[PDB]
Amino acid sequence: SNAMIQAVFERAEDGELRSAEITGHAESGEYGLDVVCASVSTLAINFINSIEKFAGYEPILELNEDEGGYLMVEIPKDLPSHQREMTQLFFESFFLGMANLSENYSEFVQTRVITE
Amino acid sequence: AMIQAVFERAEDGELRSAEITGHAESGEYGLDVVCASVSTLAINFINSIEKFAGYEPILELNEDEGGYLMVEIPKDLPSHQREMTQLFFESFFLGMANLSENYSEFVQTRVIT
Ligand code: NA
Repeated sequence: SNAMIQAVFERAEDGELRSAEITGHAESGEYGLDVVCASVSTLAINFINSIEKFAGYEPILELNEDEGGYLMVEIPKDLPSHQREMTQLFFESFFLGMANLSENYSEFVQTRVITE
Repeated sequence: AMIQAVFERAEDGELRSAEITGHAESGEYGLDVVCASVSTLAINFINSIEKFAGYEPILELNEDEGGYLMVEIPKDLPSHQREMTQLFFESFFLGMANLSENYSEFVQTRVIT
């Protein structure tokens, strides 16, 4: 079956992380889900906030809390090297966080990588 | 659930440690959502250092009486590991600072310098 929270990370053939699409993480009540949603949301929001503060640009974003939550973050093409490298560092940390949530709370979150 | 976070900065601005108290479950109950957010930031910080920077930070964990976590960076880090550590640590601080704004009734974040 499919978990409530779905997280797909897109990687280029050279390993560069291009985007993350997360669904199902909007705030939705009890026995287990709320705390996992909070953890996913914290990682996702801090990822974006860290890019904006430290890398110094705004990524491409699509958001909606409506049908259980939707977040798509996409890295602009042709970023200068320092922005690329900081973004990749944070993106790898975000992926690790989600991968570890999917390992330890596997009935709530699934995390996958796709190629570009 | 009064969560207190204190981050230590050296004279040049480098982050050296964070100490967090009050984030233990429970609960159950509104507060555990805030605790889970704080724990996620702390644990991902630690895991990121270990995976990407290639060393173990110094860590003290006590689950008792509201919970206690202290993470400290080794003093003599080679330059490759030092810079990467700082980006992760700044991100960790930003997350906690933003949590303290969004959940200002439950989380307080400070810096000691
Ligand atoms: Na590339």
